[PDB]
Amino acid sequence: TNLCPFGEVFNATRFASVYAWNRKRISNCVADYSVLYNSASFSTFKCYGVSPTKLNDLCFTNVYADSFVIRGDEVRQIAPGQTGKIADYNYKLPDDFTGCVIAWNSNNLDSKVGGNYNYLYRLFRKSNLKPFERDISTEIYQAGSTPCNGVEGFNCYFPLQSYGFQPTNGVGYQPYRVVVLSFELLHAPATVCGP
Amino acid sequence: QVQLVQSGAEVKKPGSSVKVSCKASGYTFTSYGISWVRQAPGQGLEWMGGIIPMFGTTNYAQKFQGRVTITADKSTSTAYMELSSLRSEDTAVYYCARDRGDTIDYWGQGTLVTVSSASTKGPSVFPLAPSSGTAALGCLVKDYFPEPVTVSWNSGALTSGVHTFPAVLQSSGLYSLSSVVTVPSSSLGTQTYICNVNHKPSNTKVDKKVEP
Amino acid sequence: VQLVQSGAEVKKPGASVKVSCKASGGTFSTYGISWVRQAPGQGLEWMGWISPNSGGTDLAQKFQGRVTMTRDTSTSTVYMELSSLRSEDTAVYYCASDPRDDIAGGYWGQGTLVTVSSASTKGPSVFPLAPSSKSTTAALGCLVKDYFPEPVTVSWNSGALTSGVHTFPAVLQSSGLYSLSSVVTVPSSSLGTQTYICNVNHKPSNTKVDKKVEPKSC
Amino acid sequence: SDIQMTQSPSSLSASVGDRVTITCRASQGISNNLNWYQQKPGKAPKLLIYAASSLESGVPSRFSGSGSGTDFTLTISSLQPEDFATYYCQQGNGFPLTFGPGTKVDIKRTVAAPSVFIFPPSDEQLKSGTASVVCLLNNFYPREAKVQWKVDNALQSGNSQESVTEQDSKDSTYSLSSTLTLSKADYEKHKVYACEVTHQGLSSPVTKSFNR
Amino acid sequence: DIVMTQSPDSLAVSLGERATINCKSSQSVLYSSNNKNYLAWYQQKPGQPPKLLIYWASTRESGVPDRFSGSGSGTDFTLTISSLQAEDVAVYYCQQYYSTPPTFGQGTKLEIKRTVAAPSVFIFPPSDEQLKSGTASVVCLLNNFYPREAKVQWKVDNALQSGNSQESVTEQDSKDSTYSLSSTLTLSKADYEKHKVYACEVTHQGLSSPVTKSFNRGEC
Ligand SMILES: *[C@@H]1O[C@H](CO)[C@@H](O)[C@H](O)[C@H]1NC(C)=O
Repeated sequence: TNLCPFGEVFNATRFASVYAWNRKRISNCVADYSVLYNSASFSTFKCYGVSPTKLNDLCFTNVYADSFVIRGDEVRQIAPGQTGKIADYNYKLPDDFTGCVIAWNSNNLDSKVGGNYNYLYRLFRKSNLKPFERDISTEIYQAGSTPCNGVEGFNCYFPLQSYGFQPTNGVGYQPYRVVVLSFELLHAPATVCGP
Repeated sequence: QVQLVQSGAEVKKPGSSVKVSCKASGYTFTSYGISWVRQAPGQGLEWMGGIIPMFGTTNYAQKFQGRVTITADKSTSTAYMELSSLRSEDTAVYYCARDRGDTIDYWGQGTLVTVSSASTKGPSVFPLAPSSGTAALGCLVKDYFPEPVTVSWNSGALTSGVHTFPAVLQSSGLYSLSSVVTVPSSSLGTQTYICNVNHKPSNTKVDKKVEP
Repeated sequence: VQLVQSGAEVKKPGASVKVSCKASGGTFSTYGISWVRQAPGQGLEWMGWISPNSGGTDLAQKFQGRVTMTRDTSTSTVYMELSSLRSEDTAVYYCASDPRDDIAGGYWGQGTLVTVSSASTKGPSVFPLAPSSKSTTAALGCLVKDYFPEPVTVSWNSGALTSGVHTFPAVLQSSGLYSLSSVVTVPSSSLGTQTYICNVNHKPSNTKVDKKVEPKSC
Repeated sequence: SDIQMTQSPSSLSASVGDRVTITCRASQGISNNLNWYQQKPGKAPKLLIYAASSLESGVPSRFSGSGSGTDFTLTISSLQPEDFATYYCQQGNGFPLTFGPGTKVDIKRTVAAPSVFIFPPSDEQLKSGTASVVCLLNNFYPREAKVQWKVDNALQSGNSQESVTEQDSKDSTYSLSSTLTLSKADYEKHKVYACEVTHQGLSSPVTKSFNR
Repeated sequence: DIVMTQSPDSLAVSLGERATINCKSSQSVLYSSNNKNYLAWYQQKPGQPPKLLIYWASTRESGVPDRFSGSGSGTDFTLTISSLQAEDVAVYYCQQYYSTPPTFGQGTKLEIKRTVAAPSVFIFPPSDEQLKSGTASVVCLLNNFYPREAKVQWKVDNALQSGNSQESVTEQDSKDSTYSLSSTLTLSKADYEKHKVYACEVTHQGLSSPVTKSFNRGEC
């Protein structure tokens, strides 16, 4: 019985932005969650709808892994029923969530000399994101009452903004890699279990 | 009024690298993204990569890392897609296109990139002959590396019933093409038929007669 | 976090002015940078908006043909040109920040004042003002006349006398030259105790003249 | 894990004035992030409809898109001569960007059987290099056809390079060209070569052959 | 073309009182999607660029005292200062960013209100060095008076002068909350040579009667 490639998402040399959060499908393997909970390398390991102790000796049909990078101050927003620029516009979680959230510091990897301005985030949307929805649209946002046919102007700006991610930053503005596991059991055989 | 102009078609040897340029105009650069997709001969569209000139962030397809690098020059309104260590599978026409977030609304002319092991060589045409209502005859060119090749038959006079096919690349071989024409069987021995083939890359015109 | 504009300059009708608005301590690209002009003694008149990190402009109809907003080559600045200058274009031009960006608090830049007038650069003529039939506290001052362009700066006793001094705003004469008068109230007991001098300075013409005011016998 | 896009049908044939409806499906839900593109042979794709529901500037009103989640349909009010081309659907909801297989559209015509001919190699190539037997179909409306290349009573599928022309501008008929390649020493192994063709307009299969 | 009209054009409020500045837009400034009024308030002291203090017509910019407060909705907006001070004496503009282009108000110049103060009038004849020049000019001075409303008319040999005097008023002093005015009468030295008596009749509310300070040409 092959193990789950979890070191494939947690040790993924590159991560994605929040407006384009990568999604992995994990199945046909055995996963040891007790190793990840006691790793002491994650600053935040919060679970919803599932007891992490009882999570190891449990089975699911398909588990999704969403990975992205945010500010330290915005790790609070990756949770069910949150409000903010991330939860409303970047990555939303459903009220009936049955998956965990795992975040850790990544200053050495995602912040270099002179800054690392390659991670982006959504700043404007005409409506809030639905649960597990993604929006990568670079359509200029109509902040005012005057329309704009995809042309920059007053009250019409680019909806994407880059993080600073300087090495000598504060913790709340430091790069933090976060992976959200989704535990879904549909009408299918359970194939991801633990020891 | 949006308009994108790409670089000219280039021929590269296997293992070498190519750099396709794309100059955008008619709209506000840096306010839109720019993407690249390639279309192999007779196949679908395969996304290469996407880059946003606002922040210079580049995202590539699943397995094009270490091979493709897309850059953008905001001052010149020009985006450069570069693919290295090219092989025969990568031969295709690459399209530059203004990339909004969830759609692509304006497409460029495209740039054909041919990467094959052989070099330029003049075509060798072989005549087809009919025997034993209408009849069919034609010509057949072979052993030519550059794709562009034209046929004119009786110097443009023979234009009804002529069917020039698309060229196909033989296994480990230069491209191959055949031109045919349908003509009544009673007029077979009366009027002469000759196919005029002009291969501009080799600059060699060849005329060949057809008869039983 | 602040915006520093270019130095004030003067031009003749039909010329071109280019005002540079440099943003220090970060960028204002999240909400852009706008230009607002204010005629002396009038209200605020919007002119246009520009994106500093990317480019692209948005202009008002009254300036569409004359204004030219330019992105920086480097150093994170913003430029703005105005051609076919009229006499009504004489005003102070500010580069404003959007009210709703919290990255940098609502702060504009020191307005680059441009003045369009046919009159050439000229130095001021300074005439003393004599104290006499006055007082209860005698009042004296100085008169500067026929100077262009504004601004001018006057001081009393080389900055020693700072209380009770009133410097008045200048007025443009029909010849195209400004002229103002600055006064000060001093106790009538100190007329023979301490002398007074007015130091006016015209930076455009680089003229510094000290006028010794002497009280009259009557 | 990426996301794959599928379309249906693979190939459709209609005529002017008809109502054509194409479908598109995704692996995972993409909400309103599907776009439709029209590509004609030799030219670049054009954005027909963005967000799977809204019309793009410069596109006639007869084009209409619909769908949500994973199921989307593109419909045309009435077909026009300029509407005959290949159509694609793409997802703009995630990375990497992926397209569909494609859907070709040609103009409808009465079923026509293909006139089949067979050609021997001329003596001029045999001195230079072994050439192939050329069996061509002509003027058949349904492109669906299988060119069977035979020797003796057996069926050899070693090499059969099929080259097909686009739908003709005048009579709306296709033409197929296939070349069975063998060597000159191999050309003497049997010396009888029969071309077999299956088509929808034929009551029974038709075999063309020549000896020596 | 959204016109912003403030009322009143000028306001005078005593120290420690409350100042209310009204602002009415051409059309509603709230949006249907987000019920936020796209209205802002600005303060501009005469020396430097304006400073933002209220945006969204209620939320205060950080760094300003609690005296200022944004209020109103729709097309009616009021700026309210709880206790007027000497430092926040400036012209205030209301500006909307609801539609393009954004437009400001005409402005409301706020001044401190104090008790009536009479102006001490002074008169300065043209200098000898100015008389040696081409032309000469006479200076009449008004000092330390609160109501800027004051008409001064030059009288030369009992003849009313007009069209040649240019009035000039300084900004309100921060300490005593008073103004000062200088009327400048300019004419040729030959015209100044002909007439003898030159005066400036000054009229003001604090003055029980028009005070006239006069001089003769042959004086010192
Ligand atoms: C990542 O790699 C380190 C060592 O390079 C290993 O200790 C760690 O467990 C890996 N992460 C996984 C397997 O999730």
